[PDB]
Amino acid sequence: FQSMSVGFIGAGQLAFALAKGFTAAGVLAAHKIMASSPDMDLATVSALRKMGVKLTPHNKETVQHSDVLFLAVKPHIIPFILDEIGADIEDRHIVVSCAAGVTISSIEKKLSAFRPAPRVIRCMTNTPVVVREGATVYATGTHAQVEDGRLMEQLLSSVGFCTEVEEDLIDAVTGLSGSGPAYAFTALDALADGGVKMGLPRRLAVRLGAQALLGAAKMLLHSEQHPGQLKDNVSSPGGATIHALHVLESGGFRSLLINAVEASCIRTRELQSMAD
Amino acid sequence: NLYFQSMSVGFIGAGQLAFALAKGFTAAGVLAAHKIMASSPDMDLATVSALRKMGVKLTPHNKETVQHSDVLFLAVKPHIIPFILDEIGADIEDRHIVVSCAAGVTISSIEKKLSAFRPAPRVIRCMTNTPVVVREGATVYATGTHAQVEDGRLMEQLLSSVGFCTEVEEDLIDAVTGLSGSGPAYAFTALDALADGGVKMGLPRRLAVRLGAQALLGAAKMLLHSEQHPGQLKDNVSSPGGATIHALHVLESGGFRSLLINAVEASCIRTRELQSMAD
Amino acid sequence: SMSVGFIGAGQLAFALAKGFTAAGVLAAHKIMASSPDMDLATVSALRKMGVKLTPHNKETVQHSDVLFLAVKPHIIPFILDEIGADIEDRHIVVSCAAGVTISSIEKKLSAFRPAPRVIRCMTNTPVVVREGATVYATGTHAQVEDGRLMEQLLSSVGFCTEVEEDLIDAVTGLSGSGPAYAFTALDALADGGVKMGLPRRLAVRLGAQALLGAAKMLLHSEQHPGQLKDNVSSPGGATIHALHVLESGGFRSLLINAVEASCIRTRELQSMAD
Amino acid sequence: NLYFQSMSVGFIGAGQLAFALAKGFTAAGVLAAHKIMASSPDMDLATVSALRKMGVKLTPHNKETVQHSDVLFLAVKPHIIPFILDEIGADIEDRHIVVSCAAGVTISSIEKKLSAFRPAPRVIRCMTNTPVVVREGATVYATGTHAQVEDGRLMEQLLSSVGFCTEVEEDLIDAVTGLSGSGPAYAFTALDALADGGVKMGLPRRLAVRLGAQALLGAAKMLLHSEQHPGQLKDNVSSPGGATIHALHVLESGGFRSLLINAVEASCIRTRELQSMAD
Ligand SMILES: O=C(O)C1CCCC1
Ligand SMILES: O=C(O)C1CCCC1
Repeated sequence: FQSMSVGFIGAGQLAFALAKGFTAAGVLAAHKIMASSPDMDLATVSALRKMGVKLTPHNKETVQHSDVLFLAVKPHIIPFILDEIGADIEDRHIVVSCAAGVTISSIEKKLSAFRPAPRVIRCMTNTPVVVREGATVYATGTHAQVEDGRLMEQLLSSVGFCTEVEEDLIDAVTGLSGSGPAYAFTALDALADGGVKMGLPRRLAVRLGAQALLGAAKMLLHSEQHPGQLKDNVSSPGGATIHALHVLESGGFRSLLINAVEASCIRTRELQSMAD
Repeated sequence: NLYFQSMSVGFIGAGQLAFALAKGFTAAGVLAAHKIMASSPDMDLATVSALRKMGVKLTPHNKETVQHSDVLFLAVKPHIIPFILDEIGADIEDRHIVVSCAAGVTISSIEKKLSAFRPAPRVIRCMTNTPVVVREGATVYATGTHAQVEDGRLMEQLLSSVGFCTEVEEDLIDAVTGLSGSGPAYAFTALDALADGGVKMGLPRRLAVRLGAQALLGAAKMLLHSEQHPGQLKDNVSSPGGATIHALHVLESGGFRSLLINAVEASCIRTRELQSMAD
Repeated sequence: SMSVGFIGAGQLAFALAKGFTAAGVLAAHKIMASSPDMDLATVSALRKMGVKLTPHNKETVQHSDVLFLAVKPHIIPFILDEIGADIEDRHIVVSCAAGVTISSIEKKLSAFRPAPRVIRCMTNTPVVVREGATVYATGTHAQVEDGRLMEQLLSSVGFCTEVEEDLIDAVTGLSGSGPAYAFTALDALADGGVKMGLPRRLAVRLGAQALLGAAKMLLHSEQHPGQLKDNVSSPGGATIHALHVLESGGFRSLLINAVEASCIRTRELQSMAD
Repeated sequence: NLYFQSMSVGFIGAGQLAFALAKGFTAAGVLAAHKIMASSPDMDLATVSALRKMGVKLTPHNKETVQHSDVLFLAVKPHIIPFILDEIGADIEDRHIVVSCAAGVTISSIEKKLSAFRPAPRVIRCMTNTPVVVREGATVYATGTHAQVEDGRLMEQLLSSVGFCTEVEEDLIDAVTGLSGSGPAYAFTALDALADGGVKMGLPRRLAVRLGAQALLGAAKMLLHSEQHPGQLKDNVSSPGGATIHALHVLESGGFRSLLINAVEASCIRTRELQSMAD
């Protein structure tokens, strides 16, 4: 539905990523998106502007334009935003919070002081929506209609994986797929360094490592097999791969990724307990 | 709209790599499965049973593969290659392009073996990986002494149908083995561990596996489609004070980057050993 | 015709006065600095510089329009008690002390005269060679010309930009303490040069030149520091081998640890003040 | 500045170093971009597009660069140097000053190759770094057997226009490689990490990169302009009980200093290996 009007409160990386993805998917026209920022001097705002997205310094204007309204500002700004534009949330609005940690309860508490049944959806998505390969989960609020969940899923499915979850899973999702791309970019940078150390040109090492990661991830998604089984299938006895896997194990490679997911999840919980 | 009507492909070996390439080529539409033949000394393999269902011609005799094939993939373990080349060396004809996929095995050693039977064998050395099974492989190749200009181009067209493919100098292939050859196993290990992390924080295992794999897929795709440095893309994910930068700190504190450097180095060095102790 | 004063005549006051006068934005004789111990080395160097000196904080307040507070943070309250009754309409109070909040300064000064004009800044010692890194936050009653004047004064001795006050403790961890990280790194790099056979004097020069040149490349490039690192390291080469050993020691994480530890200690100290 | 009046400069190799030096030299006003020639086997590189846009003459034939040049910089990987010396060695004339920038490659090895062509090749070995592109390089050079006295003076004046430059005995050069040759990469790693630290504590990435870069620049300039020991300047920054000494403790607990010593040693040792891998 290109007839949908979409707003973003916040014109940062995620607003840009989602707007880019939605327009590339054909589901929205760029000029049917409006975004607001208190800082119009950002680079993301210039890219949004170049895309044809409407830009304004007035959050109220984004709200009035919008049918689906994404909250795409830092968690600690969300209560101030709700104070500011709570009076302007209408019954027709679906309010979609993308802020890490921020609970449906806290949003509904603010918005309920104005109209009684604000339709609220909480989502955790990630920057690969920009190439329509995002990972998105969402939870529906108290007054979100069944059609609202399905509309949400349809829209976010256009830019990658999307599924409904209970809200108590979202902080963990944040630690896994929300922060996940950054772990991968770190990994890809390091793998390229290892390629370069062993004699590959940087450009080729970056390409090969990224292609290797894309292909393996795709294999797993399209396989009913355990990742341990796919790992077994790669490594011939006495061979190069199993030697590399040993040195990963000796440094506690697996545990570092578990540490990461946990640290991001826990911090996400602190961002909310800091608020409440 | 690529298709090789004249080309008969054979695999010496019917294991994981031969399966992956034949599945990729057939899914790409570039080869009919019935125009592919694979040989193996063990017809009781699951990969062998899977190639059957695809329609691949199977035989226990490597000489049959060679007689049926124009493009000949050596998909056996490196230490088996010399015995293979001794076995079928007298069956190599002018028409054959021998594509070795064995890790570490040099063009020099293959040409020396085959040249004892017939001069000017056309040899191509290849490092590819298992994601060719989903047409997202990463493949490099190096052309031998007697490989014609059309030979490498033909191999690039074919291997491009199942993922990234480019020509390299042969002395890069051991390093590519360490990076993209072994790379999928690094990723499978990472995805298992990330799923463990998701489970620890309360996600169901199936969802954690799906989300972690989607995250890696999307990130890798972002980088392939971006002109930006992976550090710059990393910067765009992490909000100041946020969850991501906290998690990045704990990766750094464990030397995460150095473990991946360590791995590429270890695989490449083992690959060089596999050769150096062959010859 | 601007009069600048310094409460405290230690390392930071000398650094700023030296930078300001080397910059040509202030005459040394228009600068006054007060100290409870006129026998510090920093006092002699300010004297030799042409700065006016005194042991009366009240004389400095009376002398100047722009008043820098360059004492240790636990002294700021006792300085504000001592001179709060002498702050005039004309005064801009610029606190350089780590952690001390605009709120707490305005509260002490407001007991004597309403609407004190207060600026909080975080700078560092390289202002002495006019390559400092300075941020500042404007107080409740700072006029708009106060901040712009502040940025003009401090841009003459390095980078200067306005920040929200809640960023300043982090800046302290990064560019406030940063020169000490860099001096530690330079000492160690020189040790590495000496171990590999270089004379100490040459190793210190080359290591310092390397860090300066790389810093300037980054400041002047639109590119990411990762991308500039890629450009240094040829495949299989010496640099990528050295980067591996830094990575195996968690080099990056130690620098993150440092910025965090300094920021957290800055927050800790202010909460002890509260 | 009579050295540079009508002096022509050539680059064998058009990679990062050739661009940085060419950009540095032009920005200093010592050479017009049109008086600089560069050769590269692959003109498909980015630096070759950047250089071409500078008004710099490119060519794929190193013999063209040799013919067009007085001072000839060898800016190719160390394993290529003896291959280049064989290619253009008969074209090296008495007028040429051959300035090798390849890490590890010894004056002796270059002179031995070129001495078979003409008896007294003028050879200078150089270790510089990428900040010559903003005229803040760190350069050392050693003069060869047949370099005339003006050659070393000419070399010093040229490289002084893009940063620090001093003559050294050649046996120090591998160590300088480990320190200031590789050093900017250490700084870029450090700056990326400091910026991550700033982001973790709530700073926007852009501001954190700028603040971290300015802190390093200011501290380096401070040390260069001070007669004081680095530890004394460190002491001046740290207030008792304060934030800086707390941060320095955590650096010390991770062996921060030993990592930098490790780095200089590792690069120096790798440089020595790249020399001995040649001869
Ligand atoms: O706080 C953060 O870093 C966002 C939540 C997951 C992705 C970014
Ligand atoms: O081998 C290398 O990496 C070159 C020598 C110093 C910087 C690059």
